[PDB]
Amino acid sequence: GSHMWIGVISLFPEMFKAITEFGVTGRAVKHNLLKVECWNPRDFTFDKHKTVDDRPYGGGPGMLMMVQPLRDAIHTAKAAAGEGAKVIYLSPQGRKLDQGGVTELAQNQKLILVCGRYEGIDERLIQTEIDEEWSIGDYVLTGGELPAMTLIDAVARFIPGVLGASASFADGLLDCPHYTRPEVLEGLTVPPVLMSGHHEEIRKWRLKQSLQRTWLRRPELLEGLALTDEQRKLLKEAQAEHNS
Amino acid sequence: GSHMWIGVISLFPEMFKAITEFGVTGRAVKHNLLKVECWNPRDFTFDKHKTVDDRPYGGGPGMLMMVQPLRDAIHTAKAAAGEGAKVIYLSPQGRKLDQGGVTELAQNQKLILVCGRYEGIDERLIQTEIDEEWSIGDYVLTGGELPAMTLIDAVARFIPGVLGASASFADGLLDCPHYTRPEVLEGLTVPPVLMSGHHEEIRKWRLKQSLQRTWLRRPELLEGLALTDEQRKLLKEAQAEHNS
Ligand SMILES: Cc1cccc(C(=O)NCCC2(CNc3ccc(C(N)=O)cn3)CCCCC2)c1
Ligand SMILES: Cc1cccc(C(=O)NCCC2(CNc3ccc(C(N)=O)cn3)CCCCC2)c1
Repeated sequence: GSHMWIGVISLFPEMFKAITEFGVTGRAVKHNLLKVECWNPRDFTFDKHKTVDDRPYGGGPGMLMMVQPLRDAIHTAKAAAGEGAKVIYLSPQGRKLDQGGVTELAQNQKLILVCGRYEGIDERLIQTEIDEEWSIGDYVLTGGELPAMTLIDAVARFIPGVLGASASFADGLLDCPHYTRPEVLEGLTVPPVLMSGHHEEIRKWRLKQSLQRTWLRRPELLEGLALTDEQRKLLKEAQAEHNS
Repeated sequence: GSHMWIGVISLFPEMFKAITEFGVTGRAVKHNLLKVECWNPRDFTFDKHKTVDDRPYGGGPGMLMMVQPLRDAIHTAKAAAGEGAKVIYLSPQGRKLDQGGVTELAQNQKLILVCGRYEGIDERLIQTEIDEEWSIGDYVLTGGELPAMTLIDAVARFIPGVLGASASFADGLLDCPHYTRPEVLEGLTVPPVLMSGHHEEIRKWRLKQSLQRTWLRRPELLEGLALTDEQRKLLKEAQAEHNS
């Protein structure tokens, strides 16, 4: 159905095996629901030593991605993608990814993800080749590959058939606690409601737990929500119990 | 020197090749600055079909990590780590990772990272086995492996010898623009200051650019900082120019 194609520009394409060969995403690739295609700037070099880095104007330590091999790799990916491919640059300077952002990105049938190494890429390439800049969080990594892989995994969950944070009606809340066998573990028992077989009591317990957990751990997330009448009631109950 | 050991619990240990075999982190592993050791709950199963999932109490769709194989894997990792290993569970319900959090985690000589699959792990395991809960961002992935890999990469940058977001004195600000060859690219020129050879003008330009970029893209980050006199001045200059 709404299958997705993701082009990747990376000096380390074999890193992407972590998502293309394993788990739910691996199955998505095998079943042709998701296609990940990689281009390596090293393949676009022409000097004997296949140089992919270059010195920064203005000095300072560190190197940057060499423009020519990276530019040529991007152009080749764009040509293969055809029309409509959104080109994304992953860096801490980008729009912070959240679940709403994931759902926006998942609307695209084609994406090209540019993964930098070293200290960065030329600002003029960002101006001329990149459509959107995204960050997976406020921290610094050794390359854009893990961020790209994270984005791919997050959007892959929205492709029909692949499956069986933020935005019942619990979208926007933290997940509730989960329990499986055994009934008693290190003296700790499963909440009896979960054994009751009472589907409505269980639903309300889970929703109440999610509201309580969000209130205690991430109260700022609650402010972004328009709680339903039921959610307002269950949250009040949790707060009263917490205060008791 | 201050080398780091990271134990990992994962159903897909081969995913970790993405960080142990490539780039800066790959070199860190080869040079014994970083050691990543994996235990797979599947190896701790005893039934013919090596079952690693189990049904949730209370019903609902989805499965959870089976308790016994996961618990046994964790205990084995803890025994190997010896004393002082901090056990971390990666999920959206955890403390949000940022660069300050990375620096806190990097203080640990040993970490054990628990990577879940399916819909989660038993809440009582979180109570009894986990020291800290961390999230790499407000989005949902298919497993805890990419978050674990992200954390490892982020902390690896702090191990001496491995190298040559948030918290001069530019810590806390977004990165400045970078330029490399050629001097003119698609009609776009490198800022002349970067060619001036004037080290102090270049330093101030970069700092001003970082202040401007942080103000325009992430103004909330500026509020968390106590700007130096120089930073206050350069920010004012950037704001005046933006308003002109
Ligand atoms: C605030 C600050 C201060 C100092 C340097 C930087 C900086 O941007 N350094 C360059 C890092 C680099 C790759 N590493 C990444 C990529 C993406 C993400 C993410 N959070 O999505 C994290 N780290 C280099 C290759 C191009 C992309 C960026 C940022
Ligand atoms: C808000 C919300 C709503 C609904 C479900 C969940 C949920 O937690 N679902 C389970 C996901 C799972 C793995 N996926 C991950 C792991 C870590 C991260 C991260 N951001 O660090 C992201 N995704 C399952 C295995 C155990 C760990 C958690 C969360």
